[PDB]
Amino acid sequence: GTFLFTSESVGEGHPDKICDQISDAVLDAHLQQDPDAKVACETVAKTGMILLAGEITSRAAVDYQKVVREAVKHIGYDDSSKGFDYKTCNVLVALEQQSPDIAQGVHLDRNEEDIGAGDQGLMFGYATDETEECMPLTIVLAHKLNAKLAELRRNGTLPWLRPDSKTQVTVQYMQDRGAVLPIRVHTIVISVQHDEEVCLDEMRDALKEKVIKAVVPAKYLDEDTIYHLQPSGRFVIGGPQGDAGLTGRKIIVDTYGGWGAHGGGAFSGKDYTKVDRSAAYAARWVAKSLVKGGLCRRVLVQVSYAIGVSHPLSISIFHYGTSQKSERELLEIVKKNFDLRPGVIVRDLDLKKPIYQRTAAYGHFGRDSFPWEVPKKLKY
Amino acid sequence: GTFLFTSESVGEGHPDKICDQISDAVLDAHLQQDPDAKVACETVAKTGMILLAGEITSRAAVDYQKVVREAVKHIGYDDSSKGFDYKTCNVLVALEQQSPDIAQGVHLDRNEEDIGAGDQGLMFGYATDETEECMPLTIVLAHKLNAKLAELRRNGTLPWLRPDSKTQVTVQYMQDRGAVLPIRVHTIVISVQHDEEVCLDEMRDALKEKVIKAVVPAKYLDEDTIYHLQPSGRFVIGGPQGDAGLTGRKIIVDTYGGWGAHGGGAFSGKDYTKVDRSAAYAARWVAKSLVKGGLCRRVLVQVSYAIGVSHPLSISIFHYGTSQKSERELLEIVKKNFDLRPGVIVRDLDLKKPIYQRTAAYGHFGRDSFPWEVPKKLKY
Ligand SMILES: C[S@@+](CC[C@H](N)C(=O)[O-])C[C@H]1O[C@@H](n2cnc3c(N)ncnc32)[C@H](O)[C@@H]1O
Ligand SMILES: C[S@@+](CC[C@H](N)C(=O)[O-])C[C@H]1O[C@@H](n2cnc3c(N)ncnc32)[C@H](O)[C@@H]1O
Ligand SMILES: Cn1cc2c(n1)c(=O)n(-c1cccnc1C1CC1)c1cc(Cl)c(F)cc21
Ligand SMILES: Cn1cc2c(n1)c(=O)n(-c1cccnc1C1CC1)c1cc(Cl)c(F)cc21
Ligand SMILES: [Cl-]
Ligand SMILES: [Cl-]
Ligand SMILES: [Cl-]
Ligand SMILES: [Cl-]
Ligand SMILES: [Cl-]
Ligand SMILES: [Cl-]
Ligand SMILES: [Cl-]
Ligand SMILES: [Cl-]
Ligand SMILES: [Cl-]
Ligand SMILES: [Cl-]
Ligand code: NA
Ligand code: NA
Repeated sequence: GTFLFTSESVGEGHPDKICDQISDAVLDAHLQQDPDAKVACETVAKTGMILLAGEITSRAAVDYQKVVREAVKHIGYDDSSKGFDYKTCNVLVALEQQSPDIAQGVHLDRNEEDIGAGDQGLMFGYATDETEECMPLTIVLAHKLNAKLAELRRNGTLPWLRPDSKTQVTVQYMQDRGAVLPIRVHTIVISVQHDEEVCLDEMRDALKEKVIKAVVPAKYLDEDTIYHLQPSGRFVIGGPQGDAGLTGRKIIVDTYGGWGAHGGGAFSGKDYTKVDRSAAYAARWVAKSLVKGGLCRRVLVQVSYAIGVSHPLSISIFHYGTSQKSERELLEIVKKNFDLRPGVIVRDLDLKKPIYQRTAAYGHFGRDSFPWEVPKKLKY
Repeated sequence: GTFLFTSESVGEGHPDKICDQISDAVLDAHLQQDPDAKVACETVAKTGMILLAGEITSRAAVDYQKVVREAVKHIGYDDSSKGFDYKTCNVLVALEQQSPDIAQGVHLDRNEEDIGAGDQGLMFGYATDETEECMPLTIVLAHKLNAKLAELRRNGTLPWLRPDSKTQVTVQYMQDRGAVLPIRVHTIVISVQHDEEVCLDEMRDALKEKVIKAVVPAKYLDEDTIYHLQPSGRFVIGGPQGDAGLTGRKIIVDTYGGWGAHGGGAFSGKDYTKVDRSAAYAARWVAKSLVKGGLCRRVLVQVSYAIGVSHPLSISIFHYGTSQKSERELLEIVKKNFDLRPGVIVRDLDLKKPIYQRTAAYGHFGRDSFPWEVPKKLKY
């Protein structure tokens, strides 16, 4: 009855994640001045370069140089010795207005509640009772390992650390009538950018003693746990210099770590009219509401949209055998309790508020009591 | 027992898909001269611009201007009236060598069979007996609708069509002991870029009569089927001008349309040492081999890797209740029949051959009898 499952996470200075954070810094900067900004901001990062590309229609006056460089500063790339420096990098901007054809089909002259979806697409929400925050343990631990690295970098404990990191956690699980129960950690991977001087033994010792042991409960670690710490042997070159980054290339890190399902859409750089983000947040909210409401132990929700149409085209529920209600009954409960038009989701989840940069590392779900993490009390 | 499920696909001129095709045109150009090229080529597209960014170490001499422009030509963007022109667009190149630190940790001085994974990560394979090609009907139909649009554009039947398109198909399914059985098509969305002159009624009529009816069997369509054809009302601006594109932003279109699972990695622009591609292809091959071998009706396979390590860190099987063998027994069969080291996958699936551009539209799976689509005969 046991099985393995693996999830990964990345750090704030991973080049794809840099792009997500910059895209959302740009979104937040617009929303701070114009709550109704239409934003579709892609970021690309390579050696010495941040490029913004996409479509923004907004009444805001945004200093892109400042916004980008402050985001990079926060991440920690502040010197050529680290491979990237917010003070001296190139920031290039290829931003246009939103297509008039999209605007007229989605939101022009439409009542806010009746705004069309900003695109077609499909989105999923997932929740699992295996952790109190209703997330898979694999992905929670992977995120926390990256957060620990950033903490020990910033507090000067491990000053050889640089911002670019990746982690991966394999858990051995058992099953209990469709719910999943973590037993032990089977394998951990950590790769993190480092300075020229520190040796591989010093790093591996610190990663086990100061990172893994500070994050993963000892009850999950045993003599058989496999550790792959700095498995490449050398990671001095990192950030965008080591690997080009793009917005929306960590969509599984951003969500459920391979559990559940994904419809393909990226979150960062997009305002609420882009259902790739708003409907995925709403679907998480639905899933978490069903689990915290005691209807399910685990649940997957699909929704889908057509551009220009407000109501979803389909809604589907899968409960993994963890409810005494049928999936049809759960669907009826969802339909009675939630309105998944984007122009209603925006009100319920307060999606004009400029909090998006906070979402763009360490996963969008399972932390900080964002509105989509606060369950709805269900009537049925 | 019935449920809905939705998948989408996009056309060759969708701006994200343009990027995937260009990335793989670049990969193929390298492989044609240097089978061992190390390629990590990201493409970004916006009005008037193709940018290549990433890392290539290769003995090839590649004319990026020519490769990019020929790919755009093939797609059909050949005039400013269409919003993009291969003859006159900007092609910018920000390509460096592969990081020496990665190279030394992955492949330098290593026997080919024992090459390390080019990164950490997780990957899934999926197969379902609901179609002969072992793919979900939702995603197959969505792809075929885009292919039909391109066919009728290219043959001059519907000369108002432009290359940028999206489709979405919702199927109503029943379940049979874990297998899924399509009943009917519930909803179809088609959005396609068009010329200034054609009206909405002409387009909607053609999309139903010449596209949908030419693709979707009549047995699946009924009086209740919902059609959202050109739902935005106007789609003259399109391609990169309408929406910035990036490589690796259609990873669910590229795979199983939301079915199965995804580990997050993009395929296009990457040589075989990048397990995001090679191990996903191998996992598809495993899944399809289990279904075509009569062991399962449906199956999901997870694998995972650490950078620099050749053997997978974990392998997992889920059969949805569609095998008389346990998941543990299936895992043993997989382990006895497959070697999922990247340096062995490359031999089994012939992954130095320059066929990658063909994979980069209409999905990587379920068509053309690529090596990962030819089942392995299993011993057990
Ligand atoms: C391995 S790189 C992807 C492959 C790369 N584009 C290439 O040219 O081979 C993906 C991520 O791994 C991490 N990485 C970069 N250099 C690394 C190294 N030397 N050792 C381990 N991980 C590294 C960074 O987080 C980077 O964004
Ligand atoms: C709707 S756009 C994404 C949102 C866009 N970035 C914005 O600024 O609102 C996503 C895709 O939809 C398609 N699209 C572009 N313009 C469209 C229109 N006027 N009507 C319908 N679909 C359109 C293209 O395939 C495009 O790549
Ligand atoms: C018989 N049956 C019904 C469904 C299903 N098979 C199935 O595979 N998925 C699905 C797709 C992707 C990932 N995970 C799952 C489910 C965990 C199996 C469904 C998803 C949804 Cl949202 C739904 F409502 C039904 C099924
Ligand atoms: C009790 N149990 C075992 C597994 C599981 N729950 C589960 O949710 N997934 C999973 C993850 C993502 C999408 N779809 C699925 C499966 C259709 C449920 C698994 C995947 C794999 Cl590859 C595996 F080997 C086991 C489970
Ligand atoms: Cl990566
Ligand atoms: Cl967008
Ligand atoms: Cl505005
Ligand atoms: Cl917990
Ligand atoms: Cl608690
Ligand atoms: Cl899109
Ligand atoms: Cl890569
Ligand atoms: Cl070479
Ligand atoms: Cl078939
Ligand atoms: Cl046949
Ligand atoms: Na998009
Ligand atoms: Na990558």
